[PDB]
Amino acid sequence: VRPKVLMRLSKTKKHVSRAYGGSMCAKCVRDRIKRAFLIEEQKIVVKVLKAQAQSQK
Amino acid sequence: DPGRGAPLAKVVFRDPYRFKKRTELFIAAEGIHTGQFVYCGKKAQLNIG
Amino acid sequence: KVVNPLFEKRPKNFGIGQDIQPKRDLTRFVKWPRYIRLQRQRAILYKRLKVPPAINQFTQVLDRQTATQLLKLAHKYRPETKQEKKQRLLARAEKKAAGKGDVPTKRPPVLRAGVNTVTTLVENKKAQLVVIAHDVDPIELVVFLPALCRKMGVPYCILKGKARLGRLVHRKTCTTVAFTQVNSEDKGALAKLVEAIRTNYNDRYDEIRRHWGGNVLGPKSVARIAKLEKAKAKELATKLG
Amino acid sequence: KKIRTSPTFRRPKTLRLRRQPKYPRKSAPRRNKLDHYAIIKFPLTTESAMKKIEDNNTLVFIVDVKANKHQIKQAVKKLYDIDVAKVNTLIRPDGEKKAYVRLAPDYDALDVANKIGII
RNA sequence: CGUUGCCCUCGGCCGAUCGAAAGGGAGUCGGGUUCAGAUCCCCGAAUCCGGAGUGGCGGAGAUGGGCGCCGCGAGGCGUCC
RNA sequence: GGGGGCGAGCCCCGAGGGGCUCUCGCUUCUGGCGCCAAGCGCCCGGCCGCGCGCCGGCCGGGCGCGACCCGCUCCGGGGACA
Ligand SMILES: [Mg+2]
Ligand SMILES: [Mg+2]
Repeated sequence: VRPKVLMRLSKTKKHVSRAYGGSMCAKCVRDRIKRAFLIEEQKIVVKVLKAQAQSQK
Repeated sequence: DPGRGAPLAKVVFRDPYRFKKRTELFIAAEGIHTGQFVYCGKKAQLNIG
Repeated sequence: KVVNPLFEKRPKNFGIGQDIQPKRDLTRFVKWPRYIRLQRQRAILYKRLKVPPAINQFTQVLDRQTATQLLKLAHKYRPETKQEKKQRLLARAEKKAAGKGDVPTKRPPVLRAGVNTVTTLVENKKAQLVVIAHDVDPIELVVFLPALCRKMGVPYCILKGKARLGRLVHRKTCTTVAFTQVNSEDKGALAKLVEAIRTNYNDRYDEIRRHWGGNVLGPKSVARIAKLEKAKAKELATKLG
Repeated sequence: KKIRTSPTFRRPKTLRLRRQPKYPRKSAPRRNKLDHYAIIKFPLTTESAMKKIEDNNTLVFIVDVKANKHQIKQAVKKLYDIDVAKVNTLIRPDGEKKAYVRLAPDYDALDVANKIGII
């Protein structure tokens, strides 16, 4: 509906019950999640490998 | 970009002083694609774009 | 125990491309208003440019201990304020028709103030000491004055602050000051001061005349030259010697 | 020891005072010249107006062109100790602002018309 | 509780302003009515925007669960989240 | 200019360490996140309990480091020629 109508509408009509509800598609959320997680794990792994390299040297 | 042979690229950085995502319009080097990372500065690596 | 398990560290790595930089002080890189920027880089020209000696001599100001002695001595001879002036007149008006009115009594000695009073009583050798402010705004007013004083043999000095010189008298600023006479009790202190001043200014005026003095470079420029000289030094010093 | 966080130097917000005028410029305030009387010039007694009065429960006035509907409403109320439902102005091709005034249903239009003079 | 005065605290913008009765731009429709007016008057159905303080009212927030007593039982109180 | 130190080149070294020189100011596998401070340190106002209260608790604040020090042109590029 035309944007200035949204003003009238109830919250539920304007969004959806999810993280990034009504701003982003479901597909690209669940990728974000697992990207964010799989990225963070590799940072932790690299941090561990760095710490092992410090202990070695 | 009208009246320009070349294509441009909207390239988004993060402003390193305010929490804010600045954006630029580079001239697209050939071989650029979307969802690529573009690195830039003195300690930038020598690849395209 | 008084150490909650939850309380962590969470340290921020202010690297490059890492966590956004902290709000550090930028006073050095501020874009200043044109007035500020101007008044700042005026002082830079006076350092950078080859300043001629008649203007330079106003850098050689009086030292701290001496200055506080001088201003102590003047405190005796601060000229009459308002109200005091009225009381001097009012008392005289009352005494004329009451209990014998002489008229002139005997007036005490005081400071003399602005350049024009001073120069007429350096020409005339009436002054014993001349205090000059270092920071008169269009210098010309006081440029000749130190050359003049030394010609008439009048002890002269350059105090800091045209303001603090002007606070002796009760005005905003004053260019100059001079003692024509001093009371017998305080005469010896003035005489002590006078000799100490003239050794530092009048009795080395030839050196003051010769002494040019700006021509200093920026520290950023200087540092580069010294680094270049250290490169030239290490090119031919550690090799042979 | 108060540091510049930002490289800008905006102007500092100074105190600025209210007026405390040593004398008033104009001696006394201008008396209003758009009163309950000056606002309502006279009633139309035109065939069309009379039909509007009898049937629709209105009155038809020529009004001063500077008037709001709010001012007209207040005026009519004051003059004819009446109460208005709604005011509905237009401007005649002539220069006189006409105002159809719908009177509230408790009151009749014919009765007030007889009171003011027109019929 | 408002209203204002001062003190601190925070604040990028981006150019004052003008520029469209065809661009953008919330929300009104059916019937009736005049010599000449009607999405504008009357009747009837609606609707948007702004206000709504003291909040005008309901409803949501929210009325669980535990333990301890007393009560045949429905339940009542005490106390814990 | 110093700090910092994972380290590399050199110098010293007593193998603990120190100095000079480099190096960073620490981020490159993914179309994520990333501000308004955690942490430590030192102070104070009120309230409560021990009572010696800069002892302990409850509530509420302030400053320092964190985020080195000093400086004279904001940074570059030209330039006594344009
Ligand atoms: Mg929905
Ligand atoms: Mg316009």
